[PDB]
Amino acid sequence: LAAEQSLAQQPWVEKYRPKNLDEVTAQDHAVTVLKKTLKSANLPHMLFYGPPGTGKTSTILALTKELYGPDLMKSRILELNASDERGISIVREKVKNFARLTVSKPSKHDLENYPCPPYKIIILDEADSMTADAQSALRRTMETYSGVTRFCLICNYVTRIIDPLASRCSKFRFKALDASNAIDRLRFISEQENVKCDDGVLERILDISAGDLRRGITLLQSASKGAQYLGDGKNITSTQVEELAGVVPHDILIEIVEKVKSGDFDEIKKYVNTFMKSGWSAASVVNQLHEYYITNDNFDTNFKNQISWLLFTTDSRLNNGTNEHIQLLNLLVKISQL
Amino acid sequence: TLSLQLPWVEKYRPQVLSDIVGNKETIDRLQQIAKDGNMPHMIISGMPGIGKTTSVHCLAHELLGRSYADGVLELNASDDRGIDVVRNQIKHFAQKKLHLPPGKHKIVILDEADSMTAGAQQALRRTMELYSNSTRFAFACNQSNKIIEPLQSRCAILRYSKLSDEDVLKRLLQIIKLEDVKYTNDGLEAIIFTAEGDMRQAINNLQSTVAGHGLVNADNVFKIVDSPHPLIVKKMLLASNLEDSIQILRTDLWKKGYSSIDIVTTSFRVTKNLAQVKESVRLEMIKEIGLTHMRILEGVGTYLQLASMLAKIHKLNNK
Amino acid sequence: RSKENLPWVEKYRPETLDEVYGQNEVITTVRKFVDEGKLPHLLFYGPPGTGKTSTIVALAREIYGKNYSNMVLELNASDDRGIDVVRNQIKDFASTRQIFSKGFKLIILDEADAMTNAAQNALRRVIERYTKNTRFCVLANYAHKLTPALLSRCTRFRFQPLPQEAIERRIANVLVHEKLKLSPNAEKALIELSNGDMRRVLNVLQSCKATLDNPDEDEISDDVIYECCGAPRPSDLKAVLKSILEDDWGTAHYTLNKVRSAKGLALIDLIEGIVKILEDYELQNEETRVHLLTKLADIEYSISKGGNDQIQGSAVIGAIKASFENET
Amino acid sequence: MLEAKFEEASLFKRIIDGFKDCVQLVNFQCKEDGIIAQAVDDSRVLLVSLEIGVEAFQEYRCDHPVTLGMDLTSLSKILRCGNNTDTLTLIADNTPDSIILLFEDTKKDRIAEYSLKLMDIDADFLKIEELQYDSTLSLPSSEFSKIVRDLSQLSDSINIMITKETIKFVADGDIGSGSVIIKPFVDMEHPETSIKLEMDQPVDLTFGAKYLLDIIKGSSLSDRVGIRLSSEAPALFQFDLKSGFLQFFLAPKFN
Amino acid sequence: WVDKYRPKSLNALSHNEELTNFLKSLSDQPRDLPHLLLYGPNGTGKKTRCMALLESIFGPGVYRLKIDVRQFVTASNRKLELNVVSSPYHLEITPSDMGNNDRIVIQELLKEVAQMEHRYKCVIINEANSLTKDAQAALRRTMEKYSKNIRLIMVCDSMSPIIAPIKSRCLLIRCPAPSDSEISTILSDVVTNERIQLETKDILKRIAQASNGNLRVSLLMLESMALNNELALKSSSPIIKPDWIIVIHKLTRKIVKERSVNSLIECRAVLYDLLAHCIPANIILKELTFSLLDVETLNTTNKSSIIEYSSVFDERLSLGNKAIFHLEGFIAKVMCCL
Amino acid sequence: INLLSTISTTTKTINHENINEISKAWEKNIALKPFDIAHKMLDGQIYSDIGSRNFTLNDKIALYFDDFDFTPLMIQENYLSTRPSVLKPGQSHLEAVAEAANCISLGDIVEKKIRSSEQLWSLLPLHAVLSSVYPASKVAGHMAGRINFTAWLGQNSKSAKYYRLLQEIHYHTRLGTSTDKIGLRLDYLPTFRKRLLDPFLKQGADAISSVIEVMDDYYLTKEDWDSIMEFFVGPDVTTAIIKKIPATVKSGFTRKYN
DNA sequence: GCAGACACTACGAGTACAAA
Ligand SMILES: Nc1ncnc2c1ncn2[C@@H]1O[C@H](COP(=O)(O)OP(=O)(O)OP(O)(O)=S)[C@@H](O)[C@H]1O
Ligand SMILES: Nc1ncnc2c1ncn2[C@@H]1O[C@H](COP(=O)(O)OP(=O)(O)OP(O)(O)=S)[C@@H](O)[C@H]1O
Ligand SMILES: Nc1ncnc2c1ncn2[C@@H]1O[C@H](COP(=O)(O)OP(=O)(O)OP(O)(O)=S)[C@@H](O)[C@H]1O
Ligand SMILES: Nc1ncnc2c1ncn2[C@@H]1O[C@H](COP(=O)(O)OP(=O)(O)O)[C@@H](O)[C@H]1O
Ligand SMILES: [Mg+2]
Ligand SMILES: [Mg+2]
Ligand SMILES: [Mg+2]
Repeated sequence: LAAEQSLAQQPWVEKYRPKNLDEVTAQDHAVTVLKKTLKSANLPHMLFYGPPGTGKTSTILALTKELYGPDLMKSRILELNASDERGISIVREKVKNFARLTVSKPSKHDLENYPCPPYKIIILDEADSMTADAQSALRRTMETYSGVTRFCLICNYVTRIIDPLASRCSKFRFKALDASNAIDRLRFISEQENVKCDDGVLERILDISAGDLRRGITLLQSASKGAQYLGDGKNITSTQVEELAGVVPHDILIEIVEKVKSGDFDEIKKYVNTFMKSGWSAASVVNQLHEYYITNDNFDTNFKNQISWLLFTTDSRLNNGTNEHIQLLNLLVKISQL
Repeated sequence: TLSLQLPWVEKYRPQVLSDIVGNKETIDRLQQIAKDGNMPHMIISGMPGIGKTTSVHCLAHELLGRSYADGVLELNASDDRGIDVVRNQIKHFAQKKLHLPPGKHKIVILDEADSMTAGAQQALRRTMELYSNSTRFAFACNQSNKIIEPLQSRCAILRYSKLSDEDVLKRLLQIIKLEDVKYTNDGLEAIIFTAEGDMRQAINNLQSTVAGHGLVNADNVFKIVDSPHPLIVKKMLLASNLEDSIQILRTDLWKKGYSSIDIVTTSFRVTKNLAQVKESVRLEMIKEIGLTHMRILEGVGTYLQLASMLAKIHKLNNK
Repeated sequence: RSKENLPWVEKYRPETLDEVYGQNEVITTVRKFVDEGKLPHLLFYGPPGTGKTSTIVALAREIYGKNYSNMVLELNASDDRGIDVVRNQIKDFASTRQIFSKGFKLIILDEADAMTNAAQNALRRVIERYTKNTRFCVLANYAHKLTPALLSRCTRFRFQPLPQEAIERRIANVLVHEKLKLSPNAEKALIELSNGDMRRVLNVLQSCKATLDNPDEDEISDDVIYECCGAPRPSDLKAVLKSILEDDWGTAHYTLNKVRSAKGLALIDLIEGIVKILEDYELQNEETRVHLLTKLADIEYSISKGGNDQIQGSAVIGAIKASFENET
Repeated sequence: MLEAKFEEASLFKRIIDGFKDCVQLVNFQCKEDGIIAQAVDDSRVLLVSLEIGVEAFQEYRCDHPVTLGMDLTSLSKILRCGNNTDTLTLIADNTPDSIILLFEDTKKDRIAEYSLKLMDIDADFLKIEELQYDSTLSLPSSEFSKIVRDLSQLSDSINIMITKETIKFVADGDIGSGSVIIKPFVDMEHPETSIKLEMDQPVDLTFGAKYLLDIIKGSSLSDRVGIRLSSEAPALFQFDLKSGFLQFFLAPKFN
Repeated sequence: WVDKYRPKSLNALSHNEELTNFLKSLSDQPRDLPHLLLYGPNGTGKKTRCMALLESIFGPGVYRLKIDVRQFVTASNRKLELNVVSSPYHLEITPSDMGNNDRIVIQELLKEVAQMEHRYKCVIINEANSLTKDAQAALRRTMEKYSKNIRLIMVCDSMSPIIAPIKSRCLLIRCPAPSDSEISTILSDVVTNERIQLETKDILKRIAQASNGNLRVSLLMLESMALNNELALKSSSPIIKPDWIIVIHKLTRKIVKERSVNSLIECRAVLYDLLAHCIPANIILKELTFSLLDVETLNTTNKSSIIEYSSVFDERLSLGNKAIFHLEGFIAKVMCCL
Repeated sequence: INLLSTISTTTKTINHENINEISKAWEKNIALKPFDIAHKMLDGQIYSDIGSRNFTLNDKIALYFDDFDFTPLMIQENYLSTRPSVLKPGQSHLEAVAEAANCISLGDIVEKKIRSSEQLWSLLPLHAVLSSVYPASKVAGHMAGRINFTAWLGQNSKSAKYYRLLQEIHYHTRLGTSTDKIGLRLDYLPTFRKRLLDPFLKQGADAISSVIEVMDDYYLTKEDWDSIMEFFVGPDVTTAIIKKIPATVKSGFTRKYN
């Protein structure tokens, strides 16, 4: 009862964390394999790799709950994130000791109700952060002890994982969560929290999220809280969602394109300064610039080929932690010269 | 089976100083010291498998006669060679009293001496001089730079060189005659070529070829021992056209199982060791392979990145 | 358990030297070595999942018998790579005799490419001194990590990536042991996607048996393989490349977005398929190849670090379009 | 279930101390006849074969064969967590997991319950080869431990030679050499101090000093130790207990 | 003084009413609050808005701050000391004071608070841009696991440094910089209460235009004028620029006037003088680039090349420990361009 | 002595015929001082067509590897103080200097990747080329003045000390000031000067109390005052100003604060 | 039983990291 109320009053990201494997909205190609492996007891070594907010952790926390049961999961599960040191020592001392230990004794209740497979799952969240030495140490630790332990590694980028480690693990790619596949789940959450929306609000939330369900849930919760504070009783509108999602208004983007059209460095610099006097994030500006330029059919193919590469370079630099103003000005000036 | 035969490397190890083929001047000097006596402190440096341990052991045996059991002290990298061994084992061995032939003295052989700790090397400096009347220290190491200069000062520096193909051919022919192995000139030439002056590798490859296939021929030797990786790397780097180099990378390296890190590192080494290409071009290609090496070490190791590296190198060569 | 509750990668681990396929040269040469008794110091170097550990374990089983786990010193060099191990465990094992039966001793060093330089510099004389009674086996993915000295005392065997015949034979054995069927085109897709690794084919086969509604009455088609792995179908790759090459930008964007969204295809997989196909092409000028390869490498490296998927896809489209615009 | 009670809780402590240093991981297999243990060192040079019998326990009950895998270091601590004037109880459930060790003294009512997590050790060869050794000798444990500890200081290798009614222990090192020669003598007034030696063929073989120093650690169990030697066979150093024995199979060095 | 007049409640906020209303909407029901990431131009006033929101959630003792020192040990035996600014209902952590050991304080101290547990204590990460990517990846799972006890509010100036998973995990609240009108109104209230005689009111607008949206800078400049004009601002009062600004301006004059390696000598000397005196290199790069762009003599080609080289070397600096190695390269490339 | 002892065993006459081989076999390979590495690295003869054959690229990598902690810094310090002699036709000194600086920036990136949590020491040969060999080859020639030592170390230590001092003042002022470390130095310190030192410059010895007040408004100490007055640069440098306030005002200020 | 007496194990500070 206490846990039910606690989860009932928590962020909607955590309130609606999938308790079971069926609640996973669109990653069927992995949860189906896990569901059929529930019947058997031959869980492979697994590497969950995909974009953030796709559902790797939720899937791996529902799988253990279904396989072992609530009470027994604590005994048969070892979870290690990047918040814990994961050098060679914590691979050769903590992980190896956990693997060497015999499987915990299932109780009668767990055996009658839950499948209780004869192994334990080690969940390594953010395995990409681990150094190559620790992964090389884990290489044979997973192998020789596969009888009593199973290894799951969750990584945002599969390239960080060393080649033999990824070779041993079954690779599960969690697909991006666009509108088409996750609209049902978003509408489910909205209906459970009595959120009143216009026709395209949920779909628009999903498009701004760009493959991340967690961002969509956060945006929906923010919009719902704003609407409840307003007290009007109307519905959240798409423009409200765009305002709350850090999306540059179409008027300001249009003004930006008009300034790029007139190739004056001083005017572009002044408008860029005035624009950066607002917290319009440069990445969200480059995304909308790409949408406008590429989607529009009034631009030549050669111009599109050049501008796509320019936007790609700007995104690559902006994802490295540089100054947003300088990169945005460089991009706009180079498009003006185009 | 239960028992195994001796490798020809150890079975046919030279037991007298005359059997050692290469580096004639140093070996003749060691024979002259062997006959006369009074061997000074020495540091033997060179490349693997050109007879450095064997030379010092032939010298020590011939000097000490029947007293090799007590007068000679082995210390190897496999043992504990910290400052403790200098304080406790080396010092006690050097202080020991032992009656020897009039010219000969007790001998300390420190094999793999390049791995000695700085503290131990510094502590050995006074043990070398104080007890030199009774004991003579001998060092053998691949790199003479690792041994401290104060130690280098007190000893004669003998530097061994890579063995010429002729001497390797002579030694292999002698082993061929003793072991009655069937051979062809092409097979022997391939063995020397693959060994690249490393006589140890030459003998090991010869014995492996004889065991696996039974005849020393070019085909059998090349089957049991691959053609050198740096050679195919150099051929890929020095290709005239991009497509040819891509074909070499695809067929000879990627399809044959060589890992991307290996290709990039060997490309860097071949580039820095190349001579025909001018230094500026070599440096710029080195920069491109450095970028590629960073990408590979960051986890992105694919045929695409190597192909882009070759494309950049060809652009650099094509002005 | 009964070795049946284990992953197919582990349950189908070879136990005899006759169950290792692909590396027929190495297996035959090593079998002849051990039969005549002139077994040298071995260095098996090769890519992951090519069967080096299985080969050496089966060799130990053949030479020593069933009790090979007490009479062979198998050391995971990743777990213990210090010089203390060389001084204490390795040297004591090599020097002494055997507690079980008379014979020589074998030391199997797994993942010795992680061994520290001091440890290898210590072992280069442990190998030499005790060659009368012991032999050393060194397993390596990367030979550049290993010291040059340790690469001259060991006879070298390279493990090639697994060809079509051996991998196909192993799939045949697996579908015989289970109750499964594989379509010829699906088997072709499995081989193409394997990249020479039996671990990949075993894992994908287990997953494809899992995704079937019921095994032993349904077949595993190419659709099953591609969906379970998530790899792009050749038709999708060809359609995306054709749309990029010979049509306007808008429908090229439409085709890429629709192909990615409908099947959940990732961008990097599409890039790899496209670069493979374009490498299969014949191109009139070198500049096209140079620009195309360099650019796609740049987008791939940027994708590895994350970012905006749409921007990278548009960059790929523009790069291909400009590179083939150089072909006019 | 397993419920095995030692009257002398210090007995199990002493046996466990006997081979805690040699090996860390052990599989105590409890059957109806008693607890039997076999283990191999990391260097794979020494084998330890404990055989405890039913007579040792006050009350021994083993419903079905059970294997308990454990680490010697933690179990040694747990045994040291008990008083001398205590009785010990090993308790194991139907499924082997988290063995319970239970120390009681009822003279002053005190209970001490401890747990030890089991560990999955795959190696269960469980085989020894009884052989007709070339020589069988028996000497007091104190004398043999004294000799081994004093010859270990000269070198790391100790050579044992068995000849016609002669036992020789040699140690040649860098600071010098040493050699002790003993003869088999039978003493009527005090039987425990006698030396027995039955030889079929003279033996000459060497051991390492560290392993001998670790074997002689079992001298606290029995007052007399037997040594079985043979030509290229694992030397048998046996300490006979009241109900069973503790035997070290050592592998001699190669000439 | 800026300290003399700082809003202490949401109802006292005077600029960007939209943000104020959004903060009251979030504070309406505080039992359901996702983690926050405030971002925008420096000097906007985001920290004050965080404090006002915190005051609306908890009681008005949120401003009773106390400094405490918590000693920690790193991977080596070296000892680090962090001063934690704390309140009965919240705490503040600024990783930027440490170097690469920030992960430690992120992984231990935060978790400690989670072990300790108006059921949540807010932790304010004042400097999250300086947070190492490894430290952010360590905070990644602490963010989700302990969401019922710890709720983060992270203050930022640029979102680009922060990795994607963190941005996904927290609600993004933009802070637009106040336009010149609200800055002028605040300055008018300040001069009214501080009794600064004003010849006219155009001085306040000039100060607003000379600060580029910064309210801290505007108020401090107002005080600096009041200390040079005897608390009586005149029409011709020269605007006080901080020392580093004049140094960068003189560096720009030297660069444009003297395009020689001998001039590069003095440019490196000036850069060393700036760097050794507690000035970040990225800010120097930004100011120098914009000052170079503002010089009238150069043609558009030179300005475009300058912005391109500035972007490239800004990326280089973002991926480089030694700051001067990239700043001198930027200056040399600019001098070569001219 | 040992050379003669060893060589005289076989060859009884050491003359001009064999001296070359004796030198080539017995030459001492001593790690050069960083000044010598800088001198040889920035030498025109080394990177010429003829000189490259005598001193191969591998030898230049070895020169870097002699001291891998200072040669990158020495080259960075003394690559702009040389008269070049390998300028390509159509290139000035400034272009070569800019290319060298770009290469040093790339080498700094490589060094950070080498010397960070990833510890990619396998890039050490690459860091040899990008940081030292390539820029020196770009600006190779004669040494114009003297070879100076790396100034980066001293200014880095100075920056660390000033950062520490700024941390103390910032944490002292934290309870009032809503800022970060950098913002304080950027904005407040220029204003803090006008309220701390300028009253001593203008109104006189009666400013102490007022100064003390603002001091006590932010928990500043006398050491804090001395530290704040040491952070200004360029026009607003206070080192000469603090000398020109008469000693009476200083003594009264310290006495009143105490 | 109670106190030292070497001897083993745990802790802490310093240094080097490549290629041939
Ligand atoms: N497939 C999904 N179905 C339903 N809800 C989901 C799904 N994926 C994400 N969510 C929601 O988003 C929250 C976070 O999901 P996570 O599994 O932690 O995302 P993630 O894959 O771990 O991303 P990381 O940890 O940054 S790599 C969950 O608690 C759900 O509320
Ligand atoms: N010059 C030589 N003449 C004859 N056999 C040689 C010669 N050089 C090497 N060998 C063979 O190679 C084996 C190894 O010789 P060593 O001297 O031990 O090698 P090394 O030169 O000391 O290099 P290491 O051992 O890697 S430091 C010898 O036992 C011979 O079989
Ligand atoms: N040649 C082969 N024949 C049959 N099965 C194979 C073969 N190679 C790999 N496998 C399968 O793949 C599994 C892994 O084999 P391993 O030998 O452990 O891989 P590896 O060669 O050691 O590569 P590593 O461990 O990454 S260095 C085996 O248990 C088999 O199921
Ligand atoms: N509504 C407001 N009224 C008065 N002053 C404000 C207001 N908003 C911001 N400020 C001023 O802005 C200054 C700096 O704000 P701060 O929160 O430190 O910015 P940041 O956190 O972005 O660095 C404060 O000194 C404060 O006086
Ligand atoms: Mg997660
Ligand atoms: Mg040698
Ligand atoms: Mg393996």
